[PDB]
Amino acid sequence: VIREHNKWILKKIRFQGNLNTKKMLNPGKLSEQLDREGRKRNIYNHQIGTIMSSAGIRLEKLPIVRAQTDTKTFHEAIRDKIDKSENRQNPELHNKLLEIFHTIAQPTLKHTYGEVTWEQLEAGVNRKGAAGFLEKKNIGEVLDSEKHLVEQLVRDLKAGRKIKYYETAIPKNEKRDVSDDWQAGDLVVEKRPRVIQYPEAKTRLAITKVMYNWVKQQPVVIPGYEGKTPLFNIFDKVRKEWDSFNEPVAVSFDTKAWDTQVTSKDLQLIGEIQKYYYKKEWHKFIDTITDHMTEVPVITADGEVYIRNGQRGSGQPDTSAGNSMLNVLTMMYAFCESTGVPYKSFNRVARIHVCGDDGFLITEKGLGLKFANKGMQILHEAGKPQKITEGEKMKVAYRFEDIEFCSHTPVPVRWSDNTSSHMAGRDTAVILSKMATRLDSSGERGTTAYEKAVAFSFLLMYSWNPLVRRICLLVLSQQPETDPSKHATYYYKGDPIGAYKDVIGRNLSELKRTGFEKLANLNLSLSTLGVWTKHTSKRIIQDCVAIGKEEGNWLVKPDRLISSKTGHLYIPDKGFTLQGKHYEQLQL
Ligand SMILES: Nc1nc2c(ncn2[C@@H]2O[C@H](COP(=O)(O)OP(=O)(O)OP(=O)(O)O)[C@@H](O)[C@H]2O)c(=O)[nH]1
Repeated sequence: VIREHNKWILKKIRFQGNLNTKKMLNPGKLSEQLDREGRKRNIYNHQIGTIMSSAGIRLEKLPIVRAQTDTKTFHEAIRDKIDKSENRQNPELHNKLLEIFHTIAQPTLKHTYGEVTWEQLEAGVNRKGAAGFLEKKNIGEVLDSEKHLVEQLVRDLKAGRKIKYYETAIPKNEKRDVSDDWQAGDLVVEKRPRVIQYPEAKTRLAITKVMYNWVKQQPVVIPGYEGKTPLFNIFDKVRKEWDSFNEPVAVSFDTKAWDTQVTSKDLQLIGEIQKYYYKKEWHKFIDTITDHMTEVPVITADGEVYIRNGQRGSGQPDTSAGNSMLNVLTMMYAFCESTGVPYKSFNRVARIHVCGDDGFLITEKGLGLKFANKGMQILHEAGKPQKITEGEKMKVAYRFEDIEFCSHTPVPVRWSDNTSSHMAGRDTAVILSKMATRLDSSGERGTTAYEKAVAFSFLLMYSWNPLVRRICLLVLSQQPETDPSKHATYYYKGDPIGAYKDVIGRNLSELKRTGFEKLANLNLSLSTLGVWTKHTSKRIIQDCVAIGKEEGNWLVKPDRLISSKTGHLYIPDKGFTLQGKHYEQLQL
């Protein structure tokens, strides 16, 4: 019981309290917070957050917390992962790994790679790209002015000269999924930070500029490199391979802290593979740069300095390519050595998919489990320790939907024309989490021109999720005469629904059904964690109907269920899908 002149505060609570105070009342949390600089910004996306709160969705219950950027733990991070000797690896590992590479190399491109125009390096670049402990300017600023300094770096490197190489190590500030944790007792309030180790935004532009093709894997030369592959159509092509086996089994790759496991010889092996695709003139640039990465001096954000014995530095330009190639080769290596299947014969009995250290392969039940069992040991001595599990063997999948990749598994979808396909699935709880806390930082206070680009982006990815799909449609119904933001993953031109068709291949309205028992599972956590109420679904459905009832062409009617209830369809006008300020150019 609180005093009257104090109840006014209550008009502002928007979430249950988390203080867990025991002798002092803790009414609730407010919708806003305080900037690291004192300002008062929002926690979630307004439009989206509001719609979700309409139904019994409790934003405060979404498995999402921030990472601890404090130095105390930031150091505990370095000490717990990066502080390690290099993994002992069997002798011929790198010879036999190189051997496997040659069985997959394309002679057509051998020694054909060269430098690139500032005009393509500049394409899609994240300008606000870090600076480096001893560097004043960031990417963009370097691009604006010191563009010349970068050209001599390239020269000094091509000539294999002196270069004071070093990396800055800072804890990555970001919100992290804690779904698993909360699903079990551990109600963590925040999670350990990832240490980003990176070159100096000059040395970055220098390396990237000449090695654009390998790094940006334009001609994709890495077996099963799913890196430039949009996520919303990968399982369809993977379903193909699955269906091409008699008793298919999928085995996932689970290296514990990949980056932390790359050896010097691993880095050298990629150096070689790199020299295979680059013209002889650049081979010294590669040797010089590779030589430095074998032992890097690292300056932490607070001043400390450690001499890392070259593992991988997340901020290095060659992380995606390097890690991927190195991953496939090592997995291919392990597989063959476990089954006996000749290196050269891999593609005869197996199909592989890799994205960094993330990936899996598909083979017959026989070979597959022989690999999962003998792979633990073989990989371990190869220097890529697999996460220890109760099963004692690599994670095997006997069902297609049980295939996990890039934090997603295949969700079955039934189209109106009685055909099927699979989309990228994930626990709803998490989709909703990321959809509510993704705030774009084109710094801006965010529009409704950004929340639309986000909803559109989540539409392409999760149309198979009714709840999520409808939330998007509602957001997209707002302010029709205001184009979407380009600061989201994808954005659209013309009609959103028209655009959906553009990349998905089918129209939203043609989406007739979602695997019952798959969707069912992906919604289980929503209750365990009490994220929604037994009326949310109903409510969101009503929210939609309301809008699409009256005669007119409403973009909320592309949802079959809503359509049948309002009796109206939605006739799309053309639309086109596009990326925004990009990471790795997806080839849509
Ligand atoms: N196939 C595919 N995978 C992608 C794509 N974009 C990101 N991924 C992967 O998907 C995983 C999950 O990413 P998300 O949680 O959606 O996005 P995020 O930006 O990495 O995460 P937060 O910003 O912290 O919310 C990532 O770890 C990447 O491996 C894409 O276009 N295609």
